Amino acid sequence: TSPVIGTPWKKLNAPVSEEALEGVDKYWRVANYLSIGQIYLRSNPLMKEPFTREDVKHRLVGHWGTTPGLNFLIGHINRFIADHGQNTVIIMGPGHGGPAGTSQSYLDGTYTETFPKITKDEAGLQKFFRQFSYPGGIPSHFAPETPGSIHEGGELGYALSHAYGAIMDNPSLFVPAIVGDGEAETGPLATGWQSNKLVNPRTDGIVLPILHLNGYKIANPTILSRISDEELHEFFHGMGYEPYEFVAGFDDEDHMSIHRRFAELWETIWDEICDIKATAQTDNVHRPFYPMLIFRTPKGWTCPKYIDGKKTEGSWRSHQVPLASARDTEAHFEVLKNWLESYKPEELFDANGAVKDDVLAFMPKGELRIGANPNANGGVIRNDLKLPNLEDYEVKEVAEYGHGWGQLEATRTLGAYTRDIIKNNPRDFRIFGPDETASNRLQASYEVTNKQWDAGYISDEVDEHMHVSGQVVEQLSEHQMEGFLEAYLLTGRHGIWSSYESFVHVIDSMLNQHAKWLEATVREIPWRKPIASMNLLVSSHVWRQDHNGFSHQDPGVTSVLLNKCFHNDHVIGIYFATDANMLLAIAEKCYKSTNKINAIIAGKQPAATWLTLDEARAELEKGAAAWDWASTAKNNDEAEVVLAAAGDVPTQEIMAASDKLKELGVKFKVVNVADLLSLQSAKENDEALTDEEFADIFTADKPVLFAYHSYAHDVRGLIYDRPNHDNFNVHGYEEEGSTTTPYDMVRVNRIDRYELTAEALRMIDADKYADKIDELEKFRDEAFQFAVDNGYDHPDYTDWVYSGVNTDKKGAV
Amino acid sequence: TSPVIGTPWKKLNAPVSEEALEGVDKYWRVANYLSIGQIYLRSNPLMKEPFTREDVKHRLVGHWGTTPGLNFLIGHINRFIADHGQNTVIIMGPGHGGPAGTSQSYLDGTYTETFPKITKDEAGLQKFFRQFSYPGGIPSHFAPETPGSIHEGGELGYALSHAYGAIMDNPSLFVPAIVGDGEAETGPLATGWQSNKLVNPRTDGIVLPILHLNGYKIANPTILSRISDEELHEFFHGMGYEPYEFVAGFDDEDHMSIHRRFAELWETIWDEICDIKATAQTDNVHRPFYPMLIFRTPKGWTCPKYIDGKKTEGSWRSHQVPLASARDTEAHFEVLKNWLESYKPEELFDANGAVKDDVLAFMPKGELRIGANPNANGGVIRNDLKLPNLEDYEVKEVAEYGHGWGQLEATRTLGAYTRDIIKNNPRDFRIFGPDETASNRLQASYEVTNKQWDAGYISDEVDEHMHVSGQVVEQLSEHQMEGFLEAYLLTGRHGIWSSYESFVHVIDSMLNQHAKWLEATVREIPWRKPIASMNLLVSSHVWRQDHNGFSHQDPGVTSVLLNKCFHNDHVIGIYFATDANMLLAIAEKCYKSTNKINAIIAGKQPAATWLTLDEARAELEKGAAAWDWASTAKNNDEAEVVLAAAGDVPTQEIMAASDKLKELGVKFKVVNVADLLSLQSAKENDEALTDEEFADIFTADKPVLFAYHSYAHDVRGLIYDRPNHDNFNVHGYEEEGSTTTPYDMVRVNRIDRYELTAEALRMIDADKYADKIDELEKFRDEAFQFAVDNGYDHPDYTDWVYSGVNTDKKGAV
Ligand SMILES: Cc1ncc(C[n+]2csc(CCOP(=O)(O)OP(=O)(O)O)c2C)c(N)n1
Ligand SMILES: Cc1ncc(C[n+]2csc(CCOP(=O)(O)OP(=O)(O)O)c2C)c(N)n1
Ligand SMILES: [Ca+2]
Ligand SMILES: [Ca+2]
Repeated sequence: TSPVIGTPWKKLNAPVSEEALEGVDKYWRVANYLSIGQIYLRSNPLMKEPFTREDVKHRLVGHWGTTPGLNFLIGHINRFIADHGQNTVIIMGPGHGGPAGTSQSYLDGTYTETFPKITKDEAGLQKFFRQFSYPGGIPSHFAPETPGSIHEGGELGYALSHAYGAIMDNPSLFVPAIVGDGEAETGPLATGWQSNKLVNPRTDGIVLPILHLNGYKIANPTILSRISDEELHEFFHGMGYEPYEFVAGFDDEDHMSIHRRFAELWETIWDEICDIKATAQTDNVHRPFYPMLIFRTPKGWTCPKYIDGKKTEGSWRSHQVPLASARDTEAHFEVLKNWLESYKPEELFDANGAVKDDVLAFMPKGELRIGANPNANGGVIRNDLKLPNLEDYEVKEVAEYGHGWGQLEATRTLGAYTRDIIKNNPRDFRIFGPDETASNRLQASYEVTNKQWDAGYISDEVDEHMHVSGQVVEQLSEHQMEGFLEAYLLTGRHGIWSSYESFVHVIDSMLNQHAKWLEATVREIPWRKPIASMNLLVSSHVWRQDHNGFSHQDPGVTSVLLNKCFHNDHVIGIYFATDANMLLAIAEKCYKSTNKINAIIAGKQPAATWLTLDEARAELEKGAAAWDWASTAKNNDEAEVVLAAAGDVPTQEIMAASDKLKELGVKFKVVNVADLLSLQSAKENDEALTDEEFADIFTADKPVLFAYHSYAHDVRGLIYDRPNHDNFNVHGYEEEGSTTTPYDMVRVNRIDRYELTAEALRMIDADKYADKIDELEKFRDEAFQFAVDNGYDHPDYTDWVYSGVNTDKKGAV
Repeated sequence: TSPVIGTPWKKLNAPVSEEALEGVDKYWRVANYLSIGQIYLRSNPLMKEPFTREDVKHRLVGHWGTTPGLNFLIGHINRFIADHGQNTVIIMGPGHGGPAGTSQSYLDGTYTETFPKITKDEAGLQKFFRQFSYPGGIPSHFAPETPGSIHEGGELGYALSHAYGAIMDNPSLFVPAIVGDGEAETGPLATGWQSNKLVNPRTDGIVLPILHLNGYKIANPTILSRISDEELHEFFHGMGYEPYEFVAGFDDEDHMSIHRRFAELWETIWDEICDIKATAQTDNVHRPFYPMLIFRTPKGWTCPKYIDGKKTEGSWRSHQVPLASARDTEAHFEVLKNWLESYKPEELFDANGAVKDDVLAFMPKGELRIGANPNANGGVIRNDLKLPNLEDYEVKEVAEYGHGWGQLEATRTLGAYTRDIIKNNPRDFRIFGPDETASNRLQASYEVTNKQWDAGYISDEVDEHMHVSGQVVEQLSEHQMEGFLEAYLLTGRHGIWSSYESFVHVIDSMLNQHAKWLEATVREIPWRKPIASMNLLVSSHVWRQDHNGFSHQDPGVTSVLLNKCFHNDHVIGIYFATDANMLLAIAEKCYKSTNKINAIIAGKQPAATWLTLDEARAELEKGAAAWDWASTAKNNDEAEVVLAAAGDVPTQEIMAASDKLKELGVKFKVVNVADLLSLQSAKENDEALTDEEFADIFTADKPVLFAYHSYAHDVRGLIYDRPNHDNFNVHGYEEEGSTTTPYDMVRVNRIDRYELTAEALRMIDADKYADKIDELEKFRDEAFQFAVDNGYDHPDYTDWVYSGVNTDKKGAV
């Protein structure tokens, strides 16, 4: 569970010292100066004579606008951390403000501790300034390469769901979440404000949202800066906050005076947080109004007010570079030089180029430093889950009654296994669900915990399995669920979420950002220790969207995830739970894994169980397997066709086609694929099947009928250099279906058992089996018309039980 | 331009008549009866003796919970439309309340007009009940197959961006937008409330958001129903609404009394809307507080209160079916029978099984009916745009200086063309951007229009090109931009939006829903006429994300769009603008198209122009072409290698590699691909290249080096059955890059000009070209060291001009 760090939720009980605040102003001055140097300066970081256009970067890249306001907040937050001993992680929503977070880490000393070549002297500063957004150097954003970051803020919107995930089961943590006012325009951010109804102030930490109301985005004003101030406070109050508002920088108020006003507001806010935390030790059943700060300052604060007659400070024009180039003209260079001198760096750095002791005496120390706090590198907190014995959850009936036994709903087995994970690991594992945890059948967890709910309660007739603290959280928002789990992982904990397959797409771009975080981490950030994997049960899938139809039919998250499988990063798993025992084999592997996104595609509908647990774990190891017990062919050379499947429903249809083919005396081999990436080119992926193993499973030269859960294009793109790839006939989802029967869903996508029997026969010998093909094609129409006449499927389809099941016996019928 | 329909914004000036209200209660009762019949009954719709379990559907599919609340609001909306002659489209947020939208259309008489077999008598009604969510019947949701729908509501979240897009430039239209309280938990819905700062009450219509606060989602209460009522009102007021609340159904109040209170509230709300509209004719520069309605009623309203001892009315338990089976026991069947009787259908239908005249005398007639209004079938409003002459925008320099001339920023040309489309079609065409309109270089439109902004103004030094009415809209939300445009198309108008390439994935699931909407329509909804296409400029793309790095590098919308290319639907366009002339060629074609989603991938960075407009149109017709002026091989059999490209940057790299291969004496053919689906299997796609045309462009047997803009997996899966596909060496984006130089971006993805020259030589004869290959690989290293050392790219990379340009002539370089 999360460490208790420092002395949490302690009041100052004294005014902030004049000396601490002179410190904060020096910090702000040197952070701004560092921030400008990074964007503008390729050499001569301290402007030693002569300081010339020659010292300016050729391509100016970086964002000034947000930066001075981030520097101001971070200096004040550092002062606060130090005075109070407060366990603090920031979330920099405007992550394009990267130079604010690298400057922080440089100033707190974690930069040089982590990057020993970047030294606390003039030569380290020259390197520091040059490498920023520079080839061979470091990103423009508050990237994973920077100590103190758990949130890059490149794709906007996710600041609040990450802040709130972070504080979950983390009662000593405080998260100042800085939210851009443009970012507050996004849908994910807008809903993220409401997270305060889903945390508990005794058993979780505290989020202080800070709206960075600097009044502009790239080329527009922001909605929230331009509505009435009274509508702005009502909005936040309506969302369960106590809004406080600070305005500064719009007139000639001297900076010390601003710091004094701000530190005093900050302490009042903090007193209120401390009251909330103390009350919560006694009463954590009535939701408080949590403070939030409206921080209203001019965008680009402290840069030149006007440049070439254009308003710059306090404008969208300051967004990127306020001085657009300083290499082109003498006069532009001069504006740059005067801007950098305005911070009076000769008072901030010693003759050696180190920042002075009196600039940083106010800073926190040790693990309370923003860049050093372990919650910002949660891999160092994460330990292996204590897992229950996998064998305890096995579907034992395959071993007793045969392959293909039963009508289990597979995800219930993951339900029972996860419940015992939670029991063994209280406070370290969460489930999230956009109002679908019971619908995906994970509700066995309610035997040991509850849905966490901190809005009103009204009656034991409707409020079941909810309590103000619990390890399951639901809100109808894929953004919140994904974001909450991401940050729970990044702070060193574990969990799973589930979603209807088609709506996983709502968060494709979040999956992309988390994959890229992981890709960068495993490639070049070895100090950022492995975090637990983001595990996503993809269920209520395409083939069985019973109550819903066409808009709910989209298994293409497979396609999106394939765009993050390069370079042997291994940060993606794509799995098809063939049945419940395969689902156990996949879950155990994913729950042990670290630094991945695992999509575990599994059916919640009644279905056959194909494999014993031992057989599933053996299959999963390579990722695909022949099923000798299912094949009529004695070896590869004798197979007339390969019947291959990935997905619980494709496997069902392939299995049923295999019984029909057996009846016709066909010789064939059955293959099952459970890990999509086992099929990937062996030269791109050093964990995939070797060309030799692949040819052994699929044959060097027989026709391969492959029934795929998602879009056929996935498999086609993947196997393009594999032996025998030209003999693959890949069937998959084809954008057909509606509100219908199970048979009809497979029929209209050409993947039903009958069509599969026909296809195999056409691939073997079309003229010879022409009458058999024609009669299967007619039966497809007879079975559809049966569904239309009757409202349920043909008994040939529903009553089929694989020939492998002992239907002579007890409870096998 | 939108039709002015009826007599808009008129007050009643009298109480609603007791008679109109008895009609509303009857509508409510018979719509409830029709909704239950659809969910539960396969025959005997009027419960004629004997009425038994045999009349009940074997599989109960559908959603009751939201439905009686929808039916109530719709009866009352129907009374209001009749009484006022008000041009009205509803948005059904809880689109799973399909039975209400179908019930509505059956009642207003549109269903029988559109579906003549579904008659208004017993036999028609039996068919109506049976077909609902049933194999061979109609969907579970308010699908495009329903008259009156322009919003399915399958994936929740979009009710409000659609409502607001629908009213833009549509000053007589009124949109009651019904939003689920669960749906309001989603990111996209939460930011949609803010659209009231982006519309104008004189030049646009009026949305009335109606929060369907029934207290539950699937398995949970809802946040907004369980916070204090005082917070609920502050929240809506802080977002610029005047909130009004109605509560009913929680006690024994009789129904007529509920209807009287509601009609009175509705008229008061309406009078405030009429005042807002009348004031707006005089003062439209001060934003009003727009009414919204909080409609708080028990979920499942009017179903049995308890079933089997469980609370059902006023519970999440009523979400799907409140009575889970009505075939299993006599007792359950009996509950269904009593629930059906409780509406007294013996008073609602005549002996013929037609709904009686007194039930519906209060209803609206003609084009004002919810099902008949042309805004709910915008294709009948849409006319072709008046396009300016394409040749006016041509980059003429190619014709004068040669292929490869210049350093134009291609999207500026589209910007100029779009400016004059707006000028020629004022009030009929819009540009949307998530704060990226000027960034993607579409700003020439500000010469004929302005960004629409209805929040505060402060100063002409920051407020440029903004006006309270205008044809460009920006908010930093891809869900808002896509949603506004969708509904602007669905109501018969035109436009375009632009996005950074990587952040298109934010709205992948909106693209999916809209593509499924177009798929169902082109397949089987001939009466829903063609709407203009959803055109998306995808720019600031992966190869040139200069200010930004790795989070901004993801061209994978291509891969998402390929999952919607089946069945010859032709609802997807995927285009690569090779240069500004191809961009013109693509745009013209997109702007003329209907019933599509067009992705237009185009570069905003400085780049060569390859083609004349005539050549670009010619290539685009077929989608791919050989470039004979660029080839050294005289015909195919003499080609040593084919150099193929898709995308402006791949084309640039290929062309520079081709100048290098010329110098080495190599004989090669150069191919360009502008339309990705030109490559699709000719069995799947009847507009694709036939295999002959394909083999003729790509050769039947020579090596094919293909530089692709996006992920290589796309192209490989597409061409899996094409002749010569095994000889394709496809390079594309590979999840590498950071904040770095143009050359470094292509190098690290193995698609730079030097690596491509090397791959070409490896493919022809690795041993003969060993030295040259080795020299090319050393130079990739040297060109990167030069970027690290200097901060900009090697003059060999930077200074290259295609040998096809006449550099002798004065203005060519
Ligand atoms: C989802 C998403 N869309 C678009 C962008 C492009 N973008 C980068 S910065 C920015 C403006 C951000 O403004 P704000 O949230 O106000 O930050 P600030 O004024 O502090 O720099 C935009 C639109 C993005 N980064 N993320
Ligand atoms: C984006 C999205 N996620 C999940 C679902 C699954 N879903 C369908 S209905 C529903 C509950 C919605 O409740 P609400 O908006 O309160 O509608 P109502 O109570 O009026 O039936 C959910 C979660 C969905 N349709 N869309
Ligand atoms: Ca801002
Ligand atoms: Ca609801």
